[PDB]
Amino acid sequence: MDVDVSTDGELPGAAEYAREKIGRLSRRAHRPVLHARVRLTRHGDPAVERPVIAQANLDVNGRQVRAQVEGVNAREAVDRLEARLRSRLERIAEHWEARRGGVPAEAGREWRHESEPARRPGYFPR
Amino acid sequence: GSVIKKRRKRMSKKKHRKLLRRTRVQRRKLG
Amino acid sequence: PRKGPAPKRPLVNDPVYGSQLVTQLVNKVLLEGKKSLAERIVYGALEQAREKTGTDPVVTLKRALDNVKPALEVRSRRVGGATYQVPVEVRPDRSTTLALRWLVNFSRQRREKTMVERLANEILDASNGLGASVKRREDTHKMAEANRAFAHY
Amino acid sequence: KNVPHGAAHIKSTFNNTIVSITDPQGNVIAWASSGHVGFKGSRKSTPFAAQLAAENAARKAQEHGVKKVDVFVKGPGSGRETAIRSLQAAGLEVGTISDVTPQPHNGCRPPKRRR
Amino acid sequence: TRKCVFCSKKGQTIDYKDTALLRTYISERGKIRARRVTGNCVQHQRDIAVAVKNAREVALLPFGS
RNA sequence: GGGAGACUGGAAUUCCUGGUGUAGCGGUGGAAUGCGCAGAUAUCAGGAGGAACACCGGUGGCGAAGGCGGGUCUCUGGGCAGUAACUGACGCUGAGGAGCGAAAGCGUGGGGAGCGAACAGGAUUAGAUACCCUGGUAGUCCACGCCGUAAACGGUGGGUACUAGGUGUGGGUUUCCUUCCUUGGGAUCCGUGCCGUAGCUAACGCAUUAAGUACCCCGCCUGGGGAGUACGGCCGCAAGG
Repeated sequence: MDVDVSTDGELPGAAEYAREKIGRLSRRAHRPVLHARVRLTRHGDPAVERPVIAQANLDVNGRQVRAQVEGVNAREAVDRLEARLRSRLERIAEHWEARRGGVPAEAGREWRHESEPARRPGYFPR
Repeated sequence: GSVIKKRRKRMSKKKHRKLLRRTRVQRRKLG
Repeated sequence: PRKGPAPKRPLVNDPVYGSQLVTQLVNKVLLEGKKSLAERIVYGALEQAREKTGTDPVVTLKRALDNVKPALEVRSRRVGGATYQVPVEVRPDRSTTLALRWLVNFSRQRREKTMVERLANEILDASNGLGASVKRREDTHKMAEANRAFAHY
Repeated sequence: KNVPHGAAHIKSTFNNTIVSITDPQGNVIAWASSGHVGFKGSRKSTPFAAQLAAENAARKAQEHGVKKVDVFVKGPGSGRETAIRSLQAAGLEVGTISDVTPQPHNGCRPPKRRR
Repeated sequence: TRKCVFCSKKGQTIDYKDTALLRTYISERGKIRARRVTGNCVQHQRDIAVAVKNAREVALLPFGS
């Protein structure tokens, strides 16, 4: 997994840490990752309690996955971003194991939006 | 009542039972 | 098409042949709005067919259309959270559209050095039942038949 | 042999259907299965496969001299009506329809529920 | 709804010997008919069910023909 | 269908034997392990065995609670109604204590069809110590004993008296429409539901089966974790309580 990091201003070593942390998420993605971008920014105002902002974007086989966090320094922001991305990838899975509980089951028990409608005869049962 | 309290109690109970299982022979030999 | 069907465009009859089908054909071969070139191509192909066989071109064009017109097609259907290739009956208009599109495309990938010649050869072989469009109808019917188990929904 | 009157047994489960034309004494003279007519896996639980199996079995009974048959349907409904219709349509006269599905009087434990 | 033909002053006694009196109370499959369809009282329904079971036990009624 | 014992019935599953009979069967969202070609699955006849008792059968009955329905017989407990013959306050509660107490589990001896923790493969998955599939041992069953816990819940201790009604349903006595066939209707006693006043409650709701109005007795609570844990003790074969 190849990641490009577009930082700004002063954030020494943030790029390497972010690359190494984010690149570990490829195995979690159930489909090949086409692109991955990370941006690190810092807030100019000292009054901001969490100045560093980290954002990510992954192209998981055409599905866009993005997250954004805030932290007090580069390392914390990158770690929180990794956590958020992992959660998103978990919720995105869409393979069989991820949609086996949502497929309608039974015959008459339970009803869902895509549940098969019951077949009805022309004449009333009586 | 929320099931959260039941969850806390059950985790404490499960951990204690695991601890008891892990040291059965040691307790028998010391007692 | 969420709120209902949309009206169809009533295209006019052709002047030099008086048939709906040739206008449909010229609109199928039309590219970039150069309608005059499309009409020249279609008329040239019809005249080539008339010269080769010696009879009216519209009758052989209709014969080719009937030879390549499909009747059964396959569409992916999602019923109860599962997708399958379900054979579906084809309406007459969609069958004519599919036949014309197949004819035009398969003539576009012929090897007769000119689109008029390619089109004429394709329509002639479709009339005689040897075109690649005829073949394509054969495989589409075969695929529709091979999935007949799913026709119940 | 020559068996003019016989019995047809149709077993329609949730993933297959088996037809066996039977001499009234219980001997089987011709049988066709859903997987015997070219279907496999989930494909053979379809009513079309039931129709094909019924027609194949009906023919294999017909050259044996079977002209009139009575059916004994059985199992959860998958292609039972289709199978009977295909039996009739293949040149076989269907006398009587009887549903003989084994119904326990609360004996033996069913397997645990799937999830 | 309907009438408990046994609570009446002419209510015939329920026995496992009289087969026809029970045959009128079982469906064509040989199953015992429900109380709401039959309409008799709870005690008579119990008497009928017990009589049907007893008759089955002595091969007077089929076990679900 | 309150409990205990003995005997006994039929359907179905499995297995075994013998016919007919062929090339698949089985399983899934889709498949594969698996079974079969040494004759499977299917169909028919016969046989063996174990377990659970379709319809009746319900928000219906019984039991202090756990719980209890295939049939018959034997032994046995409680409840309700009416008469009010009898005794004449003999009542209520109950610390400790004793007994009973689902399932799982434990001991000894049998039994073992189906199901099935553990365990094996197959599949899904990034990974599957899982869900799904094929097998499958303890166990589930019986006899005799241990254990003594449960969302053992109505999350509502027991007794008593009083406080609008309406409407289902189970058991029993009775007056009048009266055909007296009929849930005819009423009255009454004992249950079991629903809806609803007053009242109560933080609210939700409860509401003559009170969570209302009061009296008697018992159990328990005193912020959350640490912790129903350590230590000591008692009980238990152990698990553990």
